[PDB]
Amino acid sequence: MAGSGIIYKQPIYQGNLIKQNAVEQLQVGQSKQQVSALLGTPSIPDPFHAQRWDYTSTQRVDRLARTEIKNFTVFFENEQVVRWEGDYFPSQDEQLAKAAPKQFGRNLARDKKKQRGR
Repeated sequence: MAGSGIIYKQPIYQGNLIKQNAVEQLQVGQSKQQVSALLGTPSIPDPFHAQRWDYTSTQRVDRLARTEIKNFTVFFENEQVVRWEGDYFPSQDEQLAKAAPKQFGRNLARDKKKQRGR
């Protein structure tokens, strides 16, 4: 097939795809394997009661420093997604010399808690 799909991006950044307004904005309560495949990580295939991903995951999609680091605590029933708590790169703030007037040391609108414990 004629199709050279050269997707060159290393996502080694504290709030770009991982947490600017994209993983909070998606708002999907549907599948465990879909949210972990779209981020870039395995999931939990139990057919009884497949509950939370509360783990320090890591993906070697970088080639400059080390890895894209995923401390992402996300709660599941078996497939359906309840809530997600993202301390993955835990300071989302370029306090740094950049051509952008960014007077706000947290690049994201909200958390992702709902009305439910687990």
